[PDB]
Amino acid sequence: YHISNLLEKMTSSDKDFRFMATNDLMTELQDDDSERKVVKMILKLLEDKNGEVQNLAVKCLGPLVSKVKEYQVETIVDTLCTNMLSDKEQLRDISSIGLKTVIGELPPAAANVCKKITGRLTSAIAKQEDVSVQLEALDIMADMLSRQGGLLVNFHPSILTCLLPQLTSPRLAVRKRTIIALGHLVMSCGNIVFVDLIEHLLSELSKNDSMSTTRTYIQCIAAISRQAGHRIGEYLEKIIPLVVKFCNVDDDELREYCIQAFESFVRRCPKEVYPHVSTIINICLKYLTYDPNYNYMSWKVRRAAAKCLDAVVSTRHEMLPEFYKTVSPALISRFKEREENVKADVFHAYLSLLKQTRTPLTMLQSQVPNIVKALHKQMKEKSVKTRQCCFNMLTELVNVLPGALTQHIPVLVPGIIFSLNDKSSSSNLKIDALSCLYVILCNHSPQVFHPHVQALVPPVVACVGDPFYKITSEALLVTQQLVKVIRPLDQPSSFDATPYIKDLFTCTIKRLKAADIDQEVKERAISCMGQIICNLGDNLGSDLPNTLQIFLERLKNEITRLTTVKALTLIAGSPLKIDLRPVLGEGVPILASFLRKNQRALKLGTLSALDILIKNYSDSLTAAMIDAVLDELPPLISESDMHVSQMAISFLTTLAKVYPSSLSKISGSILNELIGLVRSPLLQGGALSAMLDFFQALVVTGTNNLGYMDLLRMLTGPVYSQLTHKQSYYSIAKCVAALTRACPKEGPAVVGQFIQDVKNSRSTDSIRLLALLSLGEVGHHIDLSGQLELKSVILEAFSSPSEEVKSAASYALGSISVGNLPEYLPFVLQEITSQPKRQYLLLHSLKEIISSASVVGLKPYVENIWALLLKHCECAEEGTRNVVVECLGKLTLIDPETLLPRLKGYLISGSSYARSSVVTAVKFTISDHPQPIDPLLKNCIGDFLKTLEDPDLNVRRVALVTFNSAAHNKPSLIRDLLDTVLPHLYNETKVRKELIREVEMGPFKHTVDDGLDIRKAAFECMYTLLDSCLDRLDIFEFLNHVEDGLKDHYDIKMLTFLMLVRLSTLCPSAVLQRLDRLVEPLRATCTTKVKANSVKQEFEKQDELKRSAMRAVAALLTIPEAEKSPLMSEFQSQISSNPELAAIFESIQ
Amino acid sequence: DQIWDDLRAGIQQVYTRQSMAKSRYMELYTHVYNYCTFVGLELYKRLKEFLKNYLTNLLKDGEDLMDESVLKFYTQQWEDYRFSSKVLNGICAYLNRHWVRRECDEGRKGIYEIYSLALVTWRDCLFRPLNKQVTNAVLKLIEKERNGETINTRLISGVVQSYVELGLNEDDAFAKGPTLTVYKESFESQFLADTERFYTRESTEFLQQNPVTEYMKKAEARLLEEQRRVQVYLHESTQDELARKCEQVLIEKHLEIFHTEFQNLLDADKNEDLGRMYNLVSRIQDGLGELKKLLETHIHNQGLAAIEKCGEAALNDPKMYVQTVLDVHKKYNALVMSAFNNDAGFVAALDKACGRFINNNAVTKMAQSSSKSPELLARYCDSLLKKAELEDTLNQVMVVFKYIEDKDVFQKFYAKMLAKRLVHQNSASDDAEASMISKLKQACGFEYTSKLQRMFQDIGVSKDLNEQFKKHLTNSEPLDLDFSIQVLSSGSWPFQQSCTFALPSELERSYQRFTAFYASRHSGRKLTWLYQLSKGELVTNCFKNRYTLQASTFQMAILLQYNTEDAYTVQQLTDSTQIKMDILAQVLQILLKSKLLVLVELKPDTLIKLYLGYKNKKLRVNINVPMKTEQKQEQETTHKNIEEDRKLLIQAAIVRIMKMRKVLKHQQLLGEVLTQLSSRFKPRVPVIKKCIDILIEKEYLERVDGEKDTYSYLA
Amino acid sequence: RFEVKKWNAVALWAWDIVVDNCAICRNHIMDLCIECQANQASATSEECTVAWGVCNHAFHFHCISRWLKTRQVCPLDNREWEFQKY
Ligand SMILES: [Zn+2]
Ligand SMILES: [Zn+2]
Ligand SMILES: [Zn+2]
Repeated sequence: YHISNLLEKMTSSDKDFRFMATNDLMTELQDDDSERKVVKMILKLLEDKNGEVQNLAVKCLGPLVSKVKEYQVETIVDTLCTNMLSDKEQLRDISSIGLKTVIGELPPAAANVCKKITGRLTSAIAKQEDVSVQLEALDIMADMLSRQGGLLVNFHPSILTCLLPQLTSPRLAVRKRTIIALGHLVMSCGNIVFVDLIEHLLSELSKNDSMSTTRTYIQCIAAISRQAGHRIGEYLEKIIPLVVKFCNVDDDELREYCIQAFESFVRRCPKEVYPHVSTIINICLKYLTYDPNYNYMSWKVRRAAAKCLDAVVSTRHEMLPEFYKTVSPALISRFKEREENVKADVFHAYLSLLKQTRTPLTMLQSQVPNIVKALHKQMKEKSVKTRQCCFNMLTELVNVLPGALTQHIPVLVPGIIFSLNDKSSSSNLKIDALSCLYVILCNHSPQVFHPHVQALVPPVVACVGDPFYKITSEALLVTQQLVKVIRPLDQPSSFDATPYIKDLFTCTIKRLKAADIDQEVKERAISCMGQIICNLGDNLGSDLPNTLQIFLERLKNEITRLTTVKALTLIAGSPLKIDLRPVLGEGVPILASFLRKNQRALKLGTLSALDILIKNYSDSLTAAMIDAVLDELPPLISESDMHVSQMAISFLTTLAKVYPSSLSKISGSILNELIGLVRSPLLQGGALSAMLDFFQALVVTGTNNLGYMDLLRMLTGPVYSQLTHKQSYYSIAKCVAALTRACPKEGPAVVGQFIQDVKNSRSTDSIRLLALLSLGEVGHHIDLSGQLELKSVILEAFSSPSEEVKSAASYALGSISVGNLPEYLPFVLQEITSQPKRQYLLLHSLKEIISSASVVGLKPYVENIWALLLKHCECAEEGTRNVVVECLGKLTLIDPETLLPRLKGYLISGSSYARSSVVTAVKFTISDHPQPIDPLLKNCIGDFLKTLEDPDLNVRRVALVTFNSAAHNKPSLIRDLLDTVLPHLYNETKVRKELIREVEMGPFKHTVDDGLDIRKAAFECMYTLLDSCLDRLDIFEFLNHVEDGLKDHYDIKMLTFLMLVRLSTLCPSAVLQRLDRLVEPLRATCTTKVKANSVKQEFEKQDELKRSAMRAVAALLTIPEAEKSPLMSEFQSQISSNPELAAIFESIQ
Repeated sequence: DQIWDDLRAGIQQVYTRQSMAKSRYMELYTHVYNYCTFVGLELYKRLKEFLKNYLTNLLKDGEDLMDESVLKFYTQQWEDYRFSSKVLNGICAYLNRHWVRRECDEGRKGIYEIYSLALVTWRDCLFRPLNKQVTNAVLKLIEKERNGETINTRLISGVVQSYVELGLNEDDAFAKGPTLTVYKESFESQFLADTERFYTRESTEFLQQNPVTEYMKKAEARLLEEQRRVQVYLHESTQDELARKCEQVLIEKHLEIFHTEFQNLLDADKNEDLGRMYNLVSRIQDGLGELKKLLETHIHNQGLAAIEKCGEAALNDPKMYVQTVLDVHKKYNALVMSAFNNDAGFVAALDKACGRFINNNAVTKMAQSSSKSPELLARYCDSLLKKAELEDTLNQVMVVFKYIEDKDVFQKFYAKMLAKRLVHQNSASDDAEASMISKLKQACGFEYTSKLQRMFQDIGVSKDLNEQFKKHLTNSEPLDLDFSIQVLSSGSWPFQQSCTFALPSELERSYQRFTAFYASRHSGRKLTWLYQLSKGELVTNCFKNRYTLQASTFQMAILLQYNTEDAYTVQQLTDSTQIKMDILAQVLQILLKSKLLVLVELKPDTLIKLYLGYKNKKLRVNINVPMKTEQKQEQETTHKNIEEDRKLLIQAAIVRIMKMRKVLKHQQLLGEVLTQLSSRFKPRVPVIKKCIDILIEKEYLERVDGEKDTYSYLA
Repeated sequence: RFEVKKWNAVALWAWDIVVDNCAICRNHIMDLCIECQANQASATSEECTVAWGVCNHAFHFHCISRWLKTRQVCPLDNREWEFQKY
C-alpha cells in the first residue's frame, strides 16, 4: 500500500509532493509484479519540468538496477540509449548522466547489458553528422571499458574498427576522447587486436598524409606506451626510427610530442630502450639549446628535452660515467636560461642526477668549480624560485660530497648573506638559505669559516628575532652549529670568539624565556642554550645561575622534559668544568622521580644524566638524594628489559667507585634483584660485563655483610641447598671468578674447596658442574700451577656417567691451560697420544685452548699443534675427525700468512682423507663479520673449490658444503667464481643410477642411495644462491634442474617445492614461460597412489606430500596472467571436478 | 621346540641387511602356519623375548656416543629396524589375522599385531633411555644451523619421523589421523622454548647496537629462514605455532620502537623503510591502527605548515594556495599508493586529513570564514580558463573540490566568472569550457549544469541575431561605426541594472536602429542597457601621431566630452555625463593614472584639462583596467547573497518536509533538513531555528497545543 | 578630437506586459510590498527581494510565495512555476 501511495503522489502536480515521494522511495530502495510501475514512473520523471525531481530520479537509478529483475534492466538501458539520440539536448544530457550512473553501479567481473550498450554505442560513434552524440558515446564507452573491460571480449574488433577512423575527424575533442578510449581498450585487449592497431598506426605514420594527423598519431603512440608499457617493447625497433625522422621537421608542436613519446618509452619500457638511449640523449641535448630568436613558442621543446633528460637520468644507474662525460656540462651551461620554467626543469634534472650519484664522485668533484661559477650568477636575481633551486642544489651537492665546497666558501657566503637580509624575500627562501647554511657548516672543517664569522653572525642573530617561528627555529639550529664552529672543544683552534658571545647569548635567552611560543622553538632554544653553556660558558658573566634556574624550571614540564635532560647531560660532561652544584640538590630528586614515568627514552636519558652528574660532581653529594635515587632502582633491574638493567648496574658501579659510604643501602631489594638477574637465561653481552664490573667494584669497598664470603654464599647457595637452565651455571661461575680475581688473597682456599667438592663422592651432579666451571673460569686469568692434584681430579672427572659434567671437565681443562700455557699445553699434547680411551674430550680442550688464547703466547707451539693435528687427521672413528678438522681450521686463523699455503699444499698430493680434511678446515675461517683473512681467501679459494671435480665420493660433498657456507656467510668471495663453479654444481644434481642399490626380502622392496647426500647438498646450495646472488646466474639453466628435482626423493621434493614457491615471487616472468613444464611433475605427485599393503605412515607421508605439492600449485597459480594457460586451466578443472583433490585443496585453505 | 629353532635362525637373518630368497620367505611362512596348528601365546612370548633381547644388546653400542654420532646411530638403526619389522609382519600375517583378532574381540589387554608389537618394544627398550641425548643433540644442531653453519638435515628428519611414529595408542587400535603425543611431549615444547629464548636474545642484542632499519631486514630474513626450517625438516603440525611465536617475539615486543621510528621515517622521506614497516606490522592483529592515526596527524600538520608558510600573499593569490594543497595531496597520495599497498584505512586517513586542513587553515583565519577556499578555487579556475596540461590541472582541481564542505560558494563564484567570461569574449578555448562543464556534470548535480547551459543558449541566440541585424542594415542606410550587441535573459544572468547615464550623441543612431529592430521582431519585450559592461575602441587625431585606444562606454562619455573644450570642471562633467559621484571619481582617477589626462583627492572645485603632447610607446593602448575596490565590493555582495540563498533553501526544505509528513517532532525535522541539504552545505542549528520561527509568523506551520516541541503543517 | 570606431554593447530583455510593477499586487517592483508595508518592520520585512522564474517573469517574493500555496501556475502564463533567481 505504501508503494502504491508513493506512485500516486509521484504525479501530484505539486513539486514538493513529487520530490518527497521520489526521495523516500529512494530511501526505501536502500516488491514483485509492481517493479514495472516504478520503472516506468522513474523513466517518465526523467522528463519532468522541475530540475530537482529530475536529479532525484537520476540518482534513484543507481539502487534500482540492484533490486529489479534482469529483464527490466534491458528496457531501462534501451530507453536511455534511444533517448541519447533524441532531438532535445536536455533529454540527451540527462540520459547520458543516467547511463553513466547505471554503468557505475553494475558489479564488475551484467554481460548482456554491456553488450546491449556496446551495440548502440558503436553505431553512435560511427556517425559523422552529430558531434555531440559522438562525444557522449565516446565518454560512455570510456567509462564502460574502464571498469568492465574483462567482459565483452568478443566486441573488441568492432570497438577497434569504429574507434580508429575517428582519429581523423576535424574536431580535436573527438580525437582526444578516441585516444583515451583506445588506451583503456589496450589496457585489457587481446593479442591480435593490439597488433592490428599498432600496424595501422605505423602504416598511417609512414604515409604521412597530413601534418595535422601526424601529431594525433604520435600522441596516440605515446598514450599507448603509457597505458600498456610492457606490451609495446617488441615494436620499438620499428617505432623509434619514425619519430627520429619526424623530429627534424620544422614544426614546434611536432617536436614536443616526439620528445614526450621518447620520454614515455624511456620510462615505461626500460628493457627495450637500451639500444636507443644513445640517440634519445643526443636528440635531447641537441634540442635543449633550440632558440632561434635570441643570441645570448619555442620554450616547449626545451621543456620537453629537459623532462626527457630527467627521465633518462632517473632510471639508468649503469650509465653514470657517460652521464658525467656528456650531459652534465650541457645542464651546467643551461643554468642561464632566459625562461623560468625551463630553468626549473634543468635544475630538477641536475638534482635527479645528483641523487642518482648517491668513479662518479671523482668526476663530480672535478665538475664542482663549474657548478659554483654557474650558481654564483644565479644567486643574485630578483626571482625567488631561482634562488630556491640554487640552494636546493647546494644542499644536495654537499649531502653527496661532504667536503666538496672547501675552496668556494668566499664566493658562496655573500649570496647567502644577501638572501638572508633581503626585504623582497619570502619565508621559504629564508628557510632554504638557513638549511643550506646549516648543511654547509656541518660538513666542513671549522677553520674555513673563521674569516666569515663577522659577516655570518649579524644576519643569523636578526633571523632569530623574526616574528615567524619557523625561521626562528631554523636560526636557532644554525646558531648551535655556529657556536660549535666558533670554539671547538676537540681541536686546538686559535680563533678569538669573545665578541659574539654576548650577541648569541642575548638572542637565544629571549627565546628561552618566552612561556608562550611554540613548542618547537622552546626545544630548539633549550638545546641552543645547552650548547652555548657547554662550549663557551667560561666567558659568560653572572647570567649562568639564572640560566640554570630556568633549566630547572623547564625540567618540571612534560612538553620540554627530555630535551632539558639531554642538555644537562651535555653540560655536565664538558672540558669546561661548569658549576652545576646549585642545581644538583634540587635536580637529583626530580630526575629520580622520572624513573617511574613508564617511558623508555626518558628512563635511559635520566639514567645517563644521573651517571654523569654522580661521576663529575661527587664533592657535593648528599645521602638524602642518594637514597631518593636508590629507592626506585629495584623495579628497573629485571629480565624484561636488559638495556635499562645495564644502565642501572653501571650507575651502581659508578656510585661504588665515587661514593662508597652509601652501599649499605643496597642490602635489601637491589641485591636480591641483581642475584635473581644473574640466574636469568637471557643474560648476555653488556649486562654480564656490567654485572662483573659491579661485583669487582663492590668487593674492594669493604662494607659489612658484603664481603667476599657473603657474596660467594649468596651466589652459590641455591646450587648447594637443593637451577633449571645451563646458562645459570656459566653466569654464576663467571661471577665467582670475577669475585676471586678482585681479591686474590682468598683465592687458594676457594680453589681447594672447589677441588674437594668435585673430588668428593657424596656431592651431587649440580655441585660438580658448578665447581668445574668455576675452576675453569678462575684458571683463565689466575695461575693455578700451585695445586698439585688439579689435573688428576679433572681427568678423574672425565669418566662420569653424565654428559654435562664431562663437557664441563673438558671446558675446564681447556680454560686452565690458558693461564699457564708452557706448563699445561705439553701435558695435553702428550695425553692426546698417550691415552686412546679419552681423546674426544682432550681434543675439545685443545680447541678451547686454541680459540681462547693470546696470539703472542701461542706462536711457539703452532708447529707442535700442527704436527699432532695432521698426524690425527687420518682417523677411523668419525667424530674424532671433525674436532681435529675444526682445530686445524681455527689454528689457520693464527698466523694465516704461512699456514694457509701449507694447507693448500695437501690438495695436489695426498690421500682421500687429507683433501677432505683441508677442504673442511677451510670453511671454519669464514664468518659474517669482516676478517683480516678475507683478502687471502678471495685469491686462494679457487684452488679449494676446483675440488668439485674429484673421483672421491665424499670430497665432492665436502666441497659442496664449503661452497654453501661461503655463499651463505660471505658471498663476496664466490660471485666471480660462479661462471666456473656453476656447471659442476649443476652436474651433482643428476641421479647417477650407478650408485643405487636395492635389497630384497620377499614381496617388499628397499632402496639405498649413496648419492642422495650430494644431491641434497647441491639443492641446498641452489636455495642459498637464490637469496645470495640472483643477478649473477642464468635463470633458465636453474629451472631445468629445478624441474629435474620435482621427481626426486621426498626431502628433495620438499626443498624443490619451497624453491618453486620462493621463485613464484622473484622474477615471475621466467616461471610463466616454463609453467607448462612445471605443473606436470606437480600433477603426477598429487595424483599418485600407494599400494594397499602398507602401514599408515606411508599414507600420512603422502598426505603431507600432496598438501605441500598443491601449496606450490597455488603459489604458481597466484602469478598474474597465469590462469590463461592450457595445462594450468586443465589442472584447475580437474581439481575442481575431483573430490579427493578438492578436499585437500580446501585443507590448505 | 625343533620348529622354533628354524624360525629363530631365519628371523635373525631378517634383521640383517642381507637379501633372502623368496623360497626361504615362504618356508618361514609355512613353518609359522604349521606352528599355529589357543596355543599361540608361546610363540607370541618367544617373539617378544627375542625382540627385547635384540634391542637390549643393540643398545650397548650407542650408550656412550655423543653429538652427531648418536644421531647417525639412531637414524640408521631405526631405518633398519623399521624395514625388518615390516618384513616380520609380512611373515606373520596368519597369526595377527586370526589369533590376535580373536584375542582383541574376546577382551585381551596386551595383544597387538606384529608391527605394533615391534614399535612398542622399540619405544620401551631403546627410545626411552636415549631420547634425552637425541633431543639435546638435535637442538644443538639446530642452534648451530641458526648461527650460520651448514648441517645434515637428514639426521633431524629421521629423529622427527621416529618420534611421530612411536605415538600409537596401542589400546584403541583404531584412529584416523596421526598421534603426536610423543612428538609434542619430547621435542616440540623444548624446540619452541629454545626458539623463543634465541630470538629474544638476538633481537635485543641487535637493537642495542644497530638502527631499526637494519633490524627490519634481519627480522624478515629470520622469518623466511624459519619457514624454510619448518617446511624442510619438521612436522606439518608445528607450522602455525612456530609462525605465531616467531612473529610475536620478533615484532610484537618492539612495537613502541616501531611507532617511534615511524615518525622519524615520515619526517625524512624514506618510502622503502615505511613499506618494510607496513609489511612487518601487518602480521600482528590490530597493529596498524596506531600507524594510521600517526599518518593522519602527520598529513594534517604538514598541510597546515605548508599553507602557513605562504603568508598573507595567499589571501589574494589563488594559484599559490591551490598549488600548495595539490602538492601536499599528490605527495601523500603517491606515498600511500606506493608503500602502504593502497589500503583502505590509510586512504581514509589521508581523506580525513585533507578534509581537515582544506576547510580550516591560516588563510581562512585571516578572512574569519571558511568560505575563502572555494572562492580561491573558483578564482584559480577562472585564471586557468581566461586568456595539453590544462586537462590534468582541471582534474586535480576537481579532486580538491571533493573535500570542500560548502560547495555553493564555489558554484556561485564559478557561475559569476563564467558569465563575465561569456559577456566579454575572452576565453582560451571552447573545448576547455566543455570539459569543465562535463566535469561539473560528473561531480555536481543536474540543475547547476542546466543553469550554466542557459547562458550558452543565450550566447548562441545573440550570435544568430547579430548577423541577421547586419543583413537588415545592408537594405537600408548604413551605420558610421561597427556595432555588436549581446541580448541576454534578465532572469538567467547575475548582472544588475546600470546607474544613471546620458548616452553620447555619437551613439544614438545605433541605439535607435537596434531598438526599432528588436521592437519589430519581438513584441512585448523591453530592453535594458548595461553601459558598465559595454566597451569599444576610440581613434584619436589630435596627438603627436595616430593612436587607437580601447575603452569602456563611461570612459568614452567622459572623454568624448572634451572634444569641444580643452578644460572642464568635475562638477560640470557630472552634468555633462550624468554619472554618480563615486563611479565618476574612480573612472577619473583611472584616466588620470594613465598620464593622458593631467589636472590624490578629488573635489568638485578641482579642474581637469586635456593633456596634449606626450604620447604612448605603442600604437594600441588599453585604458580599461578594473578598479581596486570594485572587486572587494563585488566579493562582499556575492558573499551576502549566498547567506540569503541558504536561508531561503532551509525554509523551502522545512516547508516540503511539513507538507509530506503532517506532524513531526523537532530533532527529526533537524535531521531531515541536514540530510536533505548536506550535498551543498552544512547548516547551523540557530539558522534552522530562525527559519522555523519566521515560517511560524507566515502562517505555514504551527505548534500543536500540548506535547510541546512538536510542529504541524497548516494549509 | 576623438572619433568612435566600434561599439560592443550588452543589453537584457524582460517582459513589458507589467509596467515595472507586480502583477499580483498593484505596486512597484522595487518598493516594499503591500502585505509588508501595511505592517511594521520585522523579521519578515528584512527580505522582500524580487523573484524571477524560468519564464522570465518577476514578482515580489511574498506575492508569488502566497500565490503558490493554492495555485501552481504562473499568473501571467499557463505553465508551472520554477524559481531561478532571487
Ligand atoms: Zn507584489
Ligand atoms: Zn514583504
Ligand atoms: Zn510566467
